[PDB]
Amino acid sequence: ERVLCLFDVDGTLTPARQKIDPEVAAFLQKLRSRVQIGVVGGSDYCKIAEQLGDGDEVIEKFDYVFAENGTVQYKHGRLLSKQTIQNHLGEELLQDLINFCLSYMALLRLPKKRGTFIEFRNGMLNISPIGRSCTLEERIEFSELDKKEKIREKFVEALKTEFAGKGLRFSRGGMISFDVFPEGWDKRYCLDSLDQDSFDTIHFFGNETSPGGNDFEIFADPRTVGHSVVSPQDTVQRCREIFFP
Amino acid sequence: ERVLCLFDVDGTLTPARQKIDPEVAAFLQKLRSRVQIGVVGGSDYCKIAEQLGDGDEVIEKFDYVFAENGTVQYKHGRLLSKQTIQNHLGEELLQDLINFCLSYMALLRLPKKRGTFIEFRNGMLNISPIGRSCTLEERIEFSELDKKEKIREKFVEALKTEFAGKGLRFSRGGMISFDVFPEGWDKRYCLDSLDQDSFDTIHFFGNETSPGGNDFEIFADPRTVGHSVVSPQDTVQRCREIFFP
Ligand SMILES: [Mg+2]
Ligand SMILES: [Mg+2]
Ligand SMILES: [Mg+2]
Ligand SMILES: [Mg+2]
Repeated sequence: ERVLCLFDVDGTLTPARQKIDPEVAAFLQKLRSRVQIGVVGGSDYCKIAEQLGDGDEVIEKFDYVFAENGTVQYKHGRLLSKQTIQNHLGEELLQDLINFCLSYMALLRLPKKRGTFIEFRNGMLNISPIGRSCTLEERIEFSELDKKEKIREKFVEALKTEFAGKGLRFSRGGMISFDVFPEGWDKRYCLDSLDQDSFDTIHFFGNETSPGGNDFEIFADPRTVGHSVVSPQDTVQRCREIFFP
Repeated sequence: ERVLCLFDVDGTLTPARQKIDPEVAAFLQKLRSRVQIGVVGGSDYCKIAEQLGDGDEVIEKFDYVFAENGTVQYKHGRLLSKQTIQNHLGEELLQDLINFCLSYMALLRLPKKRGTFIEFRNGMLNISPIGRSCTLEERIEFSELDKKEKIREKFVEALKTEFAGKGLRFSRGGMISFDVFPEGWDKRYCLDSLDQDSFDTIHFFGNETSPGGNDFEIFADPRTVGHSVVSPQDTVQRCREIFFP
């Protein structure tokens, strides 16, 4: 009878990278009268916050906010400390990775390069051949070339082989980047903390729950009751059926 | 009888990287009753702003704010547009530079690497072997090793030779980095805009006015009356002598 509803954000609660619909937002607060609610997203906290309210409203509107897949956690309004990727991987593998990337990207010739080719986050390294400090038009330009030349895909193939057996995973970061993260630091990461919070049931809702999707692992994990949705409206209706029948 | 007093910030108006003394700040506002006043600094606007007031007070307290040596300019409260380094250098030299740096740093093995090894600014590229996303203790650790191994100094020697004749200049960026900027984009850069503003006299005040110092060029430029100071109190007294005799 302690229940948590845990939601992916993009395509589950909001249009991708955009603000939640007030009606959906209103339902979630009602749902809170029956269960605790939480969000888990790959984006950083500032982005998620911006999609789910004004200011830091989000940490008050939700019982849990898991940013960067739960490597950053807010619990009932309070920021918890997070394990760092350097602490987890150790400095030597981390620098091996970094130097391989620097070396690989040195040899890539693009139309434009900018800066912040490697962004050190909590949950991962974000790798971007063009550089994260590019403009929107520059992103589209890179994106178009990337499809033609498989720039990010070939980079990732080289990295996976190079680091075979060493516990690194890779995922697409939009148009211009990819993430490198430790094995297990997908959305499931947040389930480890949730494990200590005495929930009787954790319901997870996501829109990418098929193999390869960024919700697959947390959806399939035996610690969650999994729910597959196709839209914020679908998520609301599913919740109505389960919790307000 | 249109006069501008233009001040370096660090060691000229404030302790380096710290907040201005209220008494100095008070005098500068008085000085404004006789002349226009402006600041020019290598740091970015957010840093300079933070040293010179709360919020964006600075653009109201000074007639001109030249951040990153004037590549960013506020004039009487208004942000002016700025030429970009890519526009000035062109994409091919820019990427030649970037790829040389990526390649060089790939081969450097440090105690720790983080991220943002190349930060694209308006006025320059900031190059950091450890990565700009490191903590203060990590900066000191790098700093100590850098002195032992001449990491940044050797990097810069290699860059200068490689790009000989191509109009690039280099300067120390604290403990962990160096800047790469186009020839002429030292503090003198701000004098070009000032040239169109019909000042009868521009007085420049700086604490690094000897050859090699970051105020030397603007101090020595024939467009300024140069003043060499050793402290914020010295700057105030010099101004008193000249403008309130
Ligand atoms: Mg989604
Ligand atoms: Mg499950
Ligand atoms: Mg100074
Ligand atoms: Mg002069």
